[PDB]
Amino acid sequence: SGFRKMAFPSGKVEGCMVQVTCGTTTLNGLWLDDVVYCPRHVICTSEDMLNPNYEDLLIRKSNHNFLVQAGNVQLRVIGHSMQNCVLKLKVDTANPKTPKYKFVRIQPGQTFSVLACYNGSPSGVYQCAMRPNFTIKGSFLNGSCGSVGFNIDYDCVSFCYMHHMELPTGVHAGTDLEGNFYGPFVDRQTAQAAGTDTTITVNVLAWLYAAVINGDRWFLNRFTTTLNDFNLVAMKYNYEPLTQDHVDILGPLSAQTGIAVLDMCASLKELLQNGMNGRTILGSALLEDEFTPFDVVRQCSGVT
Amino acid sequence: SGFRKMAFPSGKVEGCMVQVTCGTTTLNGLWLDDVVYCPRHVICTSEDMLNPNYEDLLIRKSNHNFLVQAGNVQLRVIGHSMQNCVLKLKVDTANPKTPKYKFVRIQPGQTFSVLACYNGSPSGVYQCAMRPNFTIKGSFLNGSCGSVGFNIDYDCVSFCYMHHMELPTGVHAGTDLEGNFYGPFVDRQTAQAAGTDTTITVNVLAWLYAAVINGDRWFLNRFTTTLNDFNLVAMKYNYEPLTQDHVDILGPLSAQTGIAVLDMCASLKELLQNGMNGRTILGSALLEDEFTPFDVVRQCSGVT
Ligand SMILES: O=C(Cc1cccc(Cl)c1)Nc1cccnc1
Ligand SMILES: O=C(Cc1cccc(Cl)c1)Nc1cccnc1
Repeated sequence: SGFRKMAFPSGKVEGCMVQVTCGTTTLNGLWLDDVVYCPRHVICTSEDMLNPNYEDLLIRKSNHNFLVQAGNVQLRVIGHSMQNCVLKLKVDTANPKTPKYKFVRIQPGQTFSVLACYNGSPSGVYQCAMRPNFTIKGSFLNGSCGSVGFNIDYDCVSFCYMHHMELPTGVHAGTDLEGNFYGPFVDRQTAQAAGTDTTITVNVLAWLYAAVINGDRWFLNRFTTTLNDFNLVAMKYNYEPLTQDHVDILGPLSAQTGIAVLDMCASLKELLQNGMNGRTILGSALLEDEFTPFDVVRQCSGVT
Repeated sequence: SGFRKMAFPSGKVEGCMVQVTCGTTTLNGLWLDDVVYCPRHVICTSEDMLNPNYEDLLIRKSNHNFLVQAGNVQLRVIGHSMQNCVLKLKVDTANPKTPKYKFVRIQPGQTFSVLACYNGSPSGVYQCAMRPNFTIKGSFLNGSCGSVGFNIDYDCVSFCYMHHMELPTGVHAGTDLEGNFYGPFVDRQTAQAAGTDTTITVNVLAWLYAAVINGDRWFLNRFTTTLNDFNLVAMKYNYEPLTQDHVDILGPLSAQTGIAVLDMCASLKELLQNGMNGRTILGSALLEDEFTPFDVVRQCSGVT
């Protein structure tokens, strides 16, 4: 009973957070095995951020310039390299708390948990989605740049995001753990605008199935639609087009509820056209799009 | 930048979760020092839940009937006692991962994080509030009954909730860690209804201050009000009456934004009377009441 925006338990990731300082810049790092990963802008002063030449700025840096502290104990840096927009600092000690892990590059629409940190210390955990414009709507302040996003499959942590930047509009940009930015963003103090933040249709449908499973059924209509008809309405409302791959992934939710995917599409089409009329679904007055179909199954089945 | 429903990092609590089984009933327990705390209904069969006499059912139970497993290793039970609606199982081993902790009984309107668990294993973490009717709107399934709610002050975990029950309406009830239910609920399979779930006014005001700090300012009006005038409108909209104690706690947010508390009350009064007109505040189409003034300060300042 009930449906919440739920994050993964963060303990396995808390055990990896470290503080990285270079000169007067401090941010967070992720310590896995004998490597600490952190945004490469740790080498920059605020002046350097205007137009940084990272390869050039890195020539002035040695292993001993990167101060890495895990808890209140200093780690010895024995190597450093730049991979895209991240630095990899080789330390002389493997993190004893390194969980089983993978580095994954997620697609827009995928959700993940963020462990927001400051000075290598966790402040909180929340659930995010990679937006269709490749920004995330997080909660980050100056100093949060070490922070990572991740998913867990039983005991394996798949790290998918490292936070680098806030856009002038207050939305967030970052990279995967190979240092490649999501979207077209660059790690420079230059104005960068985000594209259309469309609604993740397959996730809204998943959340309407979660609503039916939890008893919120008022929005179920007497209609059906087709993918093409639904998509004409999705386009008009800045929703992502729905494909047969999305219909396929919704199959288990359709099976569990007995509501055909296209019938749920027709109920969504009526909600878009009629609005909520002051009503709520799962305590929300808007259509929630940051639960994937897998998230709904996981939460509704009690996966640990 | 950004404002999210954020939970506390859960690692310190994950280190305390255990599985407790008695007969054919399995739920979660909280292992702190050499004591495991769990709902007393672990001793009941589904038939026993209709009208349980817990003292009588406990006479048929010995230490060896309580099976406690931490990870995949069994703990030896050397004592057991009932305190209100919880059992305290004394084990022969202190939990090596016991954090600094306190047991606190929270007031309605207070928020906390929940680490939802099944079979002593964490499934996820989310943020809750103790509702004014002493229910919580969680996300819990059968088997989640060990699960706890907590707050953290730097390194000390204050446990405030243990989950026991879902009401026929799908809202949740539980106890503090001394086993006293919040509200009038009893641990029995008998229909129990909840009272009015009013809106936590001081938390909505805190969230409107978070919205102004994060750039969402459209709702700021040219008016002010008084506590008595505001409360006439709060009563009409099923909002909790605002007191001078609530105004006092909002002082830091008023100081940080330069918006007098009563002016923010007048902006809230207009939102109640006019509605949102299809607009959003912090990505919500309703007024959010599960952030306390302390939560807003903590999140907006990056407390770790
Ligand atoms: O955005 C930055 C610093 C920065 C400036 C320019 C480029 C880069 Cl890569 C980083 N810090 C921050 C503040 C608030 C929330 N998230 C991040
Ligand atoms: O409510 C119960 C079992 C129960 C029945 C009657 C009394 C008591 Cl104390 C417990 N389990 C559950 C299921 C879904 C969500 N939260 C809890």
